[PDB]
Amino acid sequence: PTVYHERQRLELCAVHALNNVLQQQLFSQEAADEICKRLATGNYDVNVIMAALQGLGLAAVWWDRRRPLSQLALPQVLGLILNLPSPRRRHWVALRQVDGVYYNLDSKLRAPEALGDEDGVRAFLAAALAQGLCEVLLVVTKEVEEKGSWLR
Amino acid sequence: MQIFVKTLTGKTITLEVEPSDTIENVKAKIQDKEGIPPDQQRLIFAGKQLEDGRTLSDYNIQKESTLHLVLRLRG
Repeated sequence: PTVYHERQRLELCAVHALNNVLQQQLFSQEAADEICKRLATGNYDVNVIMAALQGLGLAAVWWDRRRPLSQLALPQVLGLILNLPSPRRRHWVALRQVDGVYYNLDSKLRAPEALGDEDGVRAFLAAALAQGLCEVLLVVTKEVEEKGSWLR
Repeated sequence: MQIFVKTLTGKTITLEVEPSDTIENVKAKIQDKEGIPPDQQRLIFAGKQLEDGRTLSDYNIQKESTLHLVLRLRG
């Protein structure tokens, strides 16, 4: 007699993080799967996210955890896609400014969590990085990527 | 000498290296330019994945060679 174990369906966090950072229901599981084909379930890697943004003329810059957060020119960034641990297991999370207020748009939240201005989200990132196992991706336009104007 | 690192997004990274540089040193130089941590990098040359502790000369990776970069981060 083996062990019966029902599991939850995947969270699709990569799709929700893409859509939340763009403030629009643009991507789906079908779009993610289609992208994952040409690069060779529901646990999409950072290659899929990069390719998804690239198809829209955008780009994901990988933030060097060694740099001080003061060197991050947040106003030049469309939004942030984080990779945080989930008590291993990891999940993707979007951080995004709307009308000057930054929000933690974690798809596991019931409502967006307001972080405040650049200082507030900078403290959030510093607290997320100090916890360990946190990767910060910058969602920027192709122009901002070429110029490196995400780096202050 | 110069070697090229090609990513899945079509980007090409140019690096200055020595034959005695380890693959970890190459990943460290990729981190300096791209911010990608070494433990998230998978470097492949001629269809084989490269080992961190080995050197560039061990794999006969010469000047102007083209390495491929695959990222591991999943979520």
